[PDB]
Amino acid sequence: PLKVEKFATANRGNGLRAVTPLRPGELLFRSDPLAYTVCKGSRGVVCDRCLLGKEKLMRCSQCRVAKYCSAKCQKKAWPDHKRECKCLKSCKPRYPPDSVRLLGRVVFKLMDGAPSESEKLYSFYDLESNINKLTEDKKEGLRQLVMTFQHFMREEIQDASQLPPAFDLFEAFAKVICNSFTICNAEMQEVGVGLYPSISLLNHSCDPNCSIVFNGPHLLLRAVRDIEVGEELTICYLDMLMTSEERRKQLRDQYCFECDCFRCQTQDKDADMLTGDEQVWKEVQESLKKIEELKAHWKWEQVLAMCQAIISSNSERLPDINIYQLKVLDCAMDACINLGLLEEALFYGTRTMEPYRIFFPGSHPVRGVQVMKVGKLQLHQGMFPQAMKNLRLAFDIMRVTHGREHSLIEDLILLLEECDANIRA
Ligand SMILES: C[S@@+](CC[C@H](N)C(=O)[O-])C[C@H]1O[C@@H](n2cnc3c(N)ncnc32)[C@H](O)[C@@H]1O
Ligand SMILES: O=C1Cc2cc(C(=O)NC3CCNCC3)ccc2N1
Ligand SMILES: O=C1Cc2cc(C(=O)NC3CCNCC3)ccc2N1
Ligand SMILES: [Zn+2]
Ligand SMILES: [Zn+2]
Ligand SMILES: [Zn+2]
Repeated sequence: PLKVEKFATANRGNGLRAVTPLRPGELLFRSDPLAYTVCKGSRGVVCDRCLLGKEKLMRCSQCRVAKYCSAKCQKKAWPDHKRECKCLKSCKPRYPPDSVRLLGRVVFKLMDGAPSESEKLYSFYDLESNINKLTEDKKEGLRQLVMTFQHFMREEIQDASQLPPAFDLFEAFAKVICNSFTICNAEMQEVGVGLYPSISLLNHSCDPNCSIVFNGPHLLLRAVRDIEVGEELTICYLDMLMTSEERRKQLRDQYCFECDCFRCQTQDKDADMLTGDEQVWKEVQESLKKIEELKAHWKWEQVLAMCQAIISSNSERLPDINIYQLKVLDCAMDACINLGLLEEALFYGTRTMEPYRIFFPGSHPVRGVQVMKVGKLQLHQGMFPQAMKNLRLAFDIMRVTHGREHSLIEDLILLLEECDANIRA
């Protein structure tokens, strides 16, 4: 017997609930993806299988688009790449939308693949599509995806025979919109997209009681506070650095619902998020469109230059609690880490600590990882009392959000032991 179950909610479809009390940090479920792919910005920078960045990737010789860190990865990937390769070679110097490559892999994984453990609680067939809530604009976008898919797969899929029993491509793309997980690497960089149908049972809250974390493509679902018997299990679908208006847009546009959580009812934190001079934060918000695109493509030198122009502007500056300023600091910190500018990374990272304490309350994996980054930076600069405080705090968080089953916890424990050797009596 599991400690959770599927149930029919009153007004939000199916959900997952606790069938026994759960404690912070408890592992509730784990899953490989039904299907996944590298995301657009990371294609060619990270390995298509393990989603790690390496100096050197080796191209699939047959398509020259899918890239691997190693023979191990090419071989472990081949069953699930074998049918899409031809399709990728034809389209370049051009490339299908991530959703299309993802659905291609679902369609092959269904037909060709043994049944998937990712579907133990809920299957692809069961996923919500929200078809009766889609607007005309969204339906038009789905129709285009269907046409794109039919072109991409004409190579490997011409008729009903190669698509699953009673398969409707329009409905399948509708499912992909509201059930696609962004896969993040250990450093919380977005690197892939996948389907995890059992995890798609979880409804959303802006103040959730569970969290997911990724270790490569593998997903761990954990409780992040005490949960009572019968309580519905929730995760936050969204970035924490968002006002309630911003959250409302994304939840409507992507998920077709109106959030009734208490944070949305109270507009919790909205005004604190937008402190400082409007002329400046409006312009920073605009600049972040470019900065975030550059970051998604791992263009660190360009990210850093744009961020430095803001952080160290000759013109007016923002408080670090302003969410747009905060996002700029965090992009700059990650750019510096990746460029080996570790002193500079620490200045920006340390500035994010208190805002992150405020905006990622309780135990949130993104805060755990940020605090760990800052402690690591301090450790390697010989700032041992500071590092030890931060590494301990990171562990406080990550023992709950990541747990022993996540490899990053082993890395963190090594840092703690290293630092302790310098501060111990
Ligand atoms: C990933 S699925 C979650 C499981 C879903 N309820 C089902 O029956 O398959 C996402 C969809 O669940 C619904 N949903 C999730 N969180 C919600 C919430 N807090 N309030 C209302 N509907 C919600 C929406 O239909 C949304 O598009
Ligand atoms: O069924 C689904 C699909 C889905 C996707 C996400 C999701 O990918 N959220 C992202 C993660 C990276 N930062 C921005 C927000 C979170 C929860 C969820 N449940
Ligand atoms: O095996 C099982 C299945 C199961 C279901 C539930 C259950 O449905 N609990 C309710 C939900 C609403 N509030 C009060 C509690 C509670 C306990 C339990 N043990
Ligand atoms: Zn690899
Ligand atoms: Zn190939
Ligand atoms: Zn909400």
